Amino acid sequence: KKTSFGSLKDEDRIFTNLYGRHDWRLKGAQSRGDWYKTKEILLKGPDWILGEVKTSGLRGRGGAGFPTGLKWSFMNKPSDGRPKYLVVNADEGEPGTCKDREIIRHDPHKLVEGCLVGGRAMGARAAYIYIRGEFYNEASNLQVAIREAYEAGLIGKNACGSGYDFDVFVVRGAGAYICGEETALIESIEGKQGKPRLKPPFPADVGVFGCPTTVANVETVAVSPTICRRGGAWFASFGRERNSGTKLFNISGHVNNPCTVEEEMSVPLKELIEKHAGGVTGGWDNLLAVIPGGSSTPLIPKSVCETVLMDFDALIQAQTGLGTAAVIVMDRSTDIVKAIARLIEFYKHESCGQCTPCREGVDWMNKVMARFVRGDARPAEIDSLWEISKQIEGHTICALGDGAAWPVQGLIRHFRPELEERMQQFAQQHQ
Amino acid sequence: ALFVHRDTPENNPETPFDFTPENYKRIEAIVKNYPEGHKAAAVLPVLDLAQRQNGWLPISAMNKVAEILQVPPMRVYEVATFYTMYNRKPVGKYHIQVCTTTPCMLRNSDSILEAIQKKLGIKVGETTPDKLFTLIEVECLGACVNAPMVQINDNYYEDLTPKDIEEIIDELKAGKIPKPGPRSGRFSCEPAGGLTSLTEPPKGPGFGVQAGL
Amino acid sequence: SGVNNTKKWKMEFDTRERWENPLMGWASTADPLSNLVLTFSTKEDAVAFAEKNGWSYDVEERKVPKPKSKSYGANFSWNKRTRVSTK
Ligand SMILES: Cc1cc2nc3c(=O)[nH]c(=O)nc-3n(C[C@H](O)[C@H](O)[C@H](O)COP(=O)(O)O)c2cc1C
Ligand code: SF4
Ligand code: FES
Repeated sequence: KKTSFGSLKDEDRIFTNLYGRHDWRLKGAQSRGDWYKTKEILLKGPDWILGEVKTSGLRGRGGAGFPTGLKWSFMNKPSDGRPKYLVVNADEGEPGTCKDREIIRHDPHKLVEGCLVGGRAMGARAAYIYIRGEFYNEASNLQVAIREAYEAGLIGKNACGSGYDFDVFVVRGAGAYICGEETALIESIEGKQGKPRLKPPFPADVGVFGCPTTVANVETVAVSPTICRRGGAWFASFGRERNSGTKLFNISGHVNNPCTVEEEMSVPLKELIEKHAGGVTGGWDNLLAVIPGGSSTPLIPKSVCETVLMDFDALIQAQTGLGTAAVIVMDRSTDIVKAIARLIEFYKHESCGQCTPCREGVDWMNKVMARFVRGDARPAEIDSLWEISKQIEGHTICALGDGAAWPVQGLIRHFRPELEERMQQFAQQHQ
Repeated sequence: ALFVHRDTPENNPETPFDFTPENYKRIEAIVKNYPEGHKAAAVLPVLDLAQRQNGWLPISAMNKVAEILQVPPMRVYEVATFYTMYNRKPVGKYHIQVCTTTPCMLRNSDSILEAIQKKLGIKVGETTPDKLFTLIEVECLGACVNAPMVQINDNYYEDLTPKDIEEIIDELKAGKIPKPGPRSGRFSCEPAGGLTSLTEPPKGPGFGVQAGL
Repeated sequence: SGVNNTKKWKMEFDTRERWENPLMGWASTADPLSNLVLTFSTKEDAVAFAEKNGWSYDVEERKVPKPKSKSYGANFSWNKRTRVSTK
């Protein structure tokens, strides 16, 4: 069995047009292997397609990491009279995360083909793609690719000459991070405020327009055709156990070369920064902390970044999570309190306001953290702030409440001395 | 930043608004994207369309979309106020939107913000006296690795320095349309200094396909 | 919404005249039973008390809220009118 992960070869990379150095339109994508033998895949049936996703070990790439094959099989049932839909989550709102953008604008035909194959596995009649409204130029690229697929018979009536009917629709957001939440996305497509629904019912029973629905991330949908062509076993030969496959990474912050790159799951975080991002600005020893999977994940200090792997289970044991695998690097000259406070301000601006612990609690944590930045607090407030975040976490309708509590807890967990020190500075300045 | 409406001479229910004949055909295609009996799903795309025609949404524009889709006006008012991309007050010809969230803040988006204010003379949230520009901070725009970045209308201008953004304002003042994308030495999201991946020629159709199709 | 004041039976007497005190305008009464309210576990206990004291009485049957069928999922109906236009 494999033991060390990384050094992904170019022949085993899925998004082979990540940087846009090749023609993104149909002609280029087909020449790179997209849309190949899709008819053969469709005619093998939904049970076969769902089997390959299950074996591949694929897990949701939107932030929660649920096993994709098991989740998609929820819709593998007979029709009860209603249409069935696939909703592709291209909202791409989590701060630090910009991977889904490159797929839409440079690899659009993998997303369109993934919609058809993934849509077949679920028995869905059409796919609605929800792309955030700020991605106007990327939404326009996606529409052009969709028209090309329609004009070649790949999607629509008798898709790929398969006897299966499939429409791909693009619907644009209007500026709301919460609409990336799976049920808040559905409510937005239906024309309401982007406010999450409680569960149950689950989307696979009552979804968009009250119909069976699956919400899947762009990267999750855009790798299924390759998983079917090359086999789930090939995909399962990467990463650790229950952390299979290749993964797109965004390295931003205080690195020499911020970039988006594909890499193997379970790659060491140190290796990913050094090999692809050109190292931490000022040398590895200048590293202060890393937010490894988007603003929703807790930060981790340099002493934990030395050996930590980049996968769902390795980061969970480091008291964080892989999330969207968006690495934000903070070197030793960062004001760590201010950086986290700016994240709580973001969550304050993004809360939908529906439910009490987030509508009131997140705003409350924002005010406390603004004072913590200046030191205008007492040390006893640190434990109060921890307890407040625990009242938000696990008590809200959606996970945005959890995603606002975790970054606060990560800060207090690893940088309490910096919090207490700053309060002591403020107290002496005003004595 | 007020979520109640008070009628004014330039913003009241009698304020003239209607879609162009061309925009009524676009609305028809928007409505057909959704199941019959759920035309309310078209509220977001149709309000956005009215904003593109008019530049902002007067209360009469919201009242018009409500009528065309047979939706209560209040339910249209809820969508307009909820989503931040809808402009309920007029904005300048160029709506500059600087990202200030942490990944961009770490790459000194403060300098970009300061440069725009210094060049235009305005503050965040204000419109220039000639009504050409409007300036606001926004949350993450999904271009984090290309920070610091701004969005002016539908275009992203990325990897900015104070000099770069100042030039972009100059090009806009002259009526020109600056090229979007990074203003640094790269094209999109690739590492600066040469690619660390995807340097082989991509494998063509059929590569690595399991037997049995 | 609390229901904790609808558990026990009560006995009250008919309301009689109240008039305004000429000096101060306070509410005067000549009814010694104006404030008399008695609590009972059951209707039978209240009726037994009223009989032995010789009071004519009226019994009103208890009103229990009818059971309801609640479905959150009904808010998002595909084809029924229960689909809500806002949340
Ligand atoms: C506040 C919030 C924002 C989210 N934004 C996104 C997003 O932008 N893109 C995404 O794929 N998932 C997002 N999610 C996660 C989705 O709710 C959901 O888990 C995901 O789309 C499921 O797809 P997957 O199984 O392929 O990951 C968000 C969740 C929350 C709570
Ligand atoms: S947790 Fe926040 S964003 Fe989620 S439903 Fe509650 S108020 Fe809305
Ligand atoms: S933090 Fe600015 S684009 Fe993401």
